[PDB]
Amino acid sequence: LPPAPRYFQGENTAGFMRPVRFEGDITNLEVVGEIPKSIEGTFYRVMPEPHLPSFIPNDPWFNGDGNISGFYFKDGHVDLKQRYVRTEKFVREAEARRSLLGKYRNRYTDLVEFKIRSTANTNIVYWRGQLLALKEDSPPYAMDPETLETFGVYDFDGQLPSLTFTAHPKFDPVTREMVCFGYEAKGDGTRDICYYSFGPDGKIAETVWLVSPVCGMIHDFAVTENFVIFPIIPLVCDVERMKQGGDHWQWDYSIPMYIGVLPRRGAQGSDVKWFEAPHGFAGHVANAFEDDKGHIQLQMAYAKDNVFFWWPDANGKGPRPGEVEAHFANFVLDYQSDKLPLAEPTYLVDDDMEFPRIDDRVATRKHKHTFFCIFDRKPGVTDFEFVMPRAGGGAPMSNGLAHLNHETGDIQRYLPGPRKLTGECIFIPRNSEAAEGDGYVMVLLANYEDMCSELAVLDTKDLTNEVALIKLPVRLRPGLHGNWVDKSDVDGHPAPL
Amino acid sequence: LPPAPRYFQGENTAGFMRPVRFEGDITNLEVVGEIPKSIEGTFYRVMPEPHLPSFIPNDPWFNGDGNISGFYFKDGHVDLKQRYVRTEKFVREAEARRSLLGKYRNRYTDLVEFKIRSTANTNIVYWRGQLLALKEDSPPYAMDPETLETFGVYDFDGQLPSLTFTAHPKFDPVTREMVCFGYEAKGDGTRDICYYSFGPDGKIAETVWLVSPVCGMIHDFAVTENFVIFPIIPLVCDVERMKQGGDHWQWDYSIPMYIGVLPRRGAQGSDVKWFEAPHGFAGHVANAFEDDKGHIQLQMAYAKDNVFFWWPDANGKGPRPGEVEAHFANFVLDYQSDKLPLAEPTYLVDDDMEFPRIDDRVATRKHKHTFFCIFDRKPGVTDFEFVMPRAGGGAPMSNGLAHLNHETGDIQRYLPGPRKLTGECIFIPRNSEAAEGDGYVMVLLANYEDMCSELAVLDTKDLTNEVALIKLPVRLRPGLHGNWVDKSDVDGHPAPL
Ligand SMILES: Oc1ccc(/C=C/c2cc(O)cc(O)c2)cc1
Ligand SMILES: Oc1ccc(/C=C/c2cc(O)cc(O)c2)cc1
Ligand SMILES: Oc1ccc(/C=C/c2cc(O)cc(O)c2)cc1
Ligand SMILES: Oc1ccc(/C=C/c2cc(O)cc(O)c2)cc1
Ligand SMILES: Oc1ccc(/C=C/c2cc(O)cc(O)c2)cc1
Ligand SMILES: Oc1ccc(/C=C/c2cc(O)cc(O)c2)cc1
Ligand SMILES: Oc1ccc(/C=C/c2cc(O)cc(O)c2)cc1
Ligand SMILES: [Co+2]
Ligand SMILES: [Co+2]
Repeated sequence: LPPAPRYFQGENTAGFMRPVRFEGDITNLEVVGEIPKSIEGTFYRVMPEPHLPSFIPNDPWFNGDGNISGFYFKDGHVDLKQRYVRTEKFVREAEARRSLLGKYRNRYTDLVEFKIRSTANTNIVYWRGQLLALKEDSPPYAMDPETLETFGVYDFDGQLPSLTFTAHPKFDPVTREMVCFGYEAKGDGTRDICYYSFGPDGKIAETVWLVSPVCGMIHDFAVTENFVIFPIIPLVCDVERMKQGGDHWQWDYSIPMYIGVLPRRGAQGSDVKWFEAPHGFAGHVANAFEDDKGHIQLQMAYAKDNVFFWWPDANGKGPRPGEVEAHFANFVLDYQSDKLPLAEPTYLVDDDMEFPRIDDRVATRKHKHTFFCIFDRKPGVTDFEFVMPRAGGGAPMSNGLAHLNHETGDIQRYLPGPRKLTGECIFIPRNSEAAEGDGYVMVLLANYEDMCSELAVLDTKDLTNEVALIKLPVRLRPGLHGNWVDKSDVDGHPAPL
Repeated sequence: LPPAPRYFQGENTAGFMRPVRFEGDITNLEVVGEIPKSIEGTFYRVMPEPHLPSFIPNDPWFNGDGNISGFYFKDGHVDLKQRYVRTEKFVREAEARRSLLGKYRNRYTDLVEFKIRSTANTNIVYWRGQLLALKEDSPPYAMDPETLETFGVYDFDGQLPSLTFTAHPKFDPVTREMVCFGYEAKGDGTRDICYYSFGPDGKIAETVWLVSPVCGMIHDFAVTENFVIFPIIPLVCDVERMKQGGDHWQWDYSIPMYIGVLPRRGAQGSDVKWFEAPHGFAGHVANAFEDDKGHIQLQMAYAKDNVFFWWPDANGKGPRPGEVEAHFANFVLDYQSDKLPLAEPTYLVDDDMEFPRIDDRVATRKHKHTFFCIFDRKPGVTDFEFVMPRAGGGAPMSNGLAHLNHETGDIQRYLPGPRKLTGECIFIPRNSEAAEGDGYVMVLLANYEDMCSELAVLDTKDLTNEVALIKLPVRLRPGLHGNWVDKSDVDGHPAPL
């Protein structure tokens, strides 16, 4: 077999990116300041964290085993519990004591035949009493919210219609539906998208099969009262290339950024309209809603070139690390229109941004607050000379959070400091009467001075100030998505505004 | 109540001394070099590691909750499992989410009444299929060697005759007895010593009650074929001082270093002879044996002043940090003699040393190899300017290991490097045919550059070279004692030479 290295090597596992690979508990975390005593619930986040050194050199960050962190808050105290998802990959590699799964989303490079290739490393959501650990090439893995035990692959009591389940399902705060999809839904390189939903009782509601114009990556989507919307990143899959050992994804400079719009209820697959936005990268969706004319306002991070530069075009062409910025865009779509080409979007702020969150009590409806990561190159915001040699590679950098009030246009910015970077934030309503966007924001920090992680708690009344800074004595490697599950919410999700 | 601090403060919890407080697993540790594939067994070590910040300022290192590390070796792979002993203190403080136990060995400063005040933080030994987590003011806590679950306080099937069980029992490799004692055996300030032993079947064998001339600290002891030997450190306890909030221990410059000798089998308490060595600190025993004349050769670390300088005499007199050296001493004792004063010992090497280990297959008999920690002040051995500001305080420093061959007088020295310090080592016989002192040495390193811990594996054929260096991504705080449990030893202890 290709040799099994016995320590980590390469930039993707160097410095702050070096895997720790711990599972267990650290209770009664150290706190500077004071955690508001009324906060009660759990912040769950997932990170890619290779459990064994890869036989693939420079294996991308996206291919690392999912490790789940839970931060359990009560009466101003906080405990950490941490555990790897027991994927098929995790278990078989643990039994063998060596890596067996090969290249990202390329089964032809695996050393054994896997049934499920999930790393379950991209999002961790709450649904009907379980956590669901998500990875867009796979069904979810179900887990226990209290112990982080893995129950196994989850197929929704045999109802799951698709091979694949998106990392970005949406929770309708009014209907309590979980609205879902999968792309490549019939296997590697397929153009099949399966759109499907579940009612709060767990029964499947929608199931619609549609066809994408290209086999492109649909990482995120959007949901409004009457529509679902599929923005396609111009990374394209050819299974014949994969059979020869090639990459699953390859950029295509010749295509638009497709944005499909389908009626949310009762549609057939031929009802989808593939609108054509100017060529660019479809980043995360903040939220979408229908305005008073019935037009879709789609607000999302949007870049003009390939953010995932390690998967360049057919001729190896694309940008370098740190070159491509993404911006907070508003696209207007009208399902009634037969005009496919769309105008350049308008931009809500100027910051290089990503990982937008809203108050999910207005998800799918008009929102007026967004919280997001920023990367500010302004001199002195990040001490790059100190940070970069300690940082490793392979993951995006964020050196602050911003809060946009969409009514007033005011922006507040949280800067953790010159030798700290942030992950994706979560928003927590102050209480069940709180107005939209009023409450607390939490965000994990990488402290490059200590080479430790910290968890910051902010009040939305003044985002610039830490009310509490929770000081971890270990590193939590840069991660992907996370969510708050409030103790006062019976189904784990907040009540509609 | 005295307020409960929410983060650690003070020199004893700063830098490398900052508690981590993690429990759980890190499997398949990163390895540089190659761990000999024939090594099979587990290295257990215990560290004091406060689970909650103390309400006592500058609480000594010796008062921290015991956390057990196991390093499980097979076929050149190694896994870490780590878990706190569930002492009464640990559990009640965990329930309250605050510290409740007060000063070291002073129950009058506790916030609640404890039955058992053990931190179980000093040694971790194997006996009859369990681990015993030891602390000299208490009975042992029994634990599972595989899972590190705590079973509870252990009383040897109701046979334990003493309130206290030493951290340094000796395992007779010929009789397979565990030879034990406790001082302050009837409670705080008592001069009662209970000497007791267990056969390999678990049945109590010896039980002798004796009386110490002062209530002095007896941290370690020695066992020969026909004698047991009790060296008393000139720290003395007065319970009236404790009732006023004072220290359990206070140095007494006016007394000798007492060395009691008792016949090993069949004695009464009045058979003890209290010999009087020149005033000094009784450090760890390497081993003791009877020579051809029937005289006891007692080989032990010995200093001329108070190593535990934070507990000075009644007038605050005592040395400063880093001042006192201990040396490898040989005391000759003759139980037949009626002369109580003893001569100055001879010294086996020049090094400032401690934490001596032998090949325990000759424990209680003549040994000719000792492995020990050294602290070399020679310029450049340790880069103090880099290390000291990162080190914190409260624990002893060792910047090498030494191996003394007692027949030839040859010494080899292992120096991990200018920015690394060591803990106490373990010795592992090469196999069951190996000659005395032939095999492997393991030692945990603090790497002040990375602020990580490492586990070094050395071959006794060349102590200067690391065969393997196991690279932990977390800190294990400086600890106390540890032991090897070989997989080929059914009862956990090696076969006699
Ligand atoms: O398997 C995976 C597939 C896709 C992803 C996407 C990640 C991602 C990361 C960003 O910084 C911006 C973004 O818009 C998306 C993660 C894992
Ligand atoms: O503490 C400090 C940390 C970083 C800096 C950076 C300065 C700088 C100056 C430029 O003209 C361009 C730039 O991209 C950066 C200054 C002070
Ligand atoms: O969503 C993402 C956005 C940006 C990146 C950057 C990756 C990267 C990889 C390297 O080898 C070096 C580097 O400096 C950066 C990764 C994911
Ligand atoms: O039948 C019994 C008679 C007496 C005892 C005493 C137990 C005891 C335990 C301690 O930790 C401290 C102590 O001072 C006393 C137990 C049983
Ligand atoms: O509760 C406790 C009581 C005593 C001890 C002794 C520790 C010790 C440490 C040294 O550096 C040298 C030594 O000879 C002994 C530890 C814990
Ligand atoms: O908080 C602290 C900050 C700095 C230090 C430095 C200690 C030190 C000790 C030495 O023997 C030599 C040296 O060059 C430095 C200690 C504590
Ligand atoms: O066995 C031992 C030998 C030495 C020591 C040193 C402790 C110490 C405590 C401090 O607060 C500051 C310091 O610089 C050193 C502790 C135990
Ligand atoms: Co995402
Ligand atoms: Co000891």
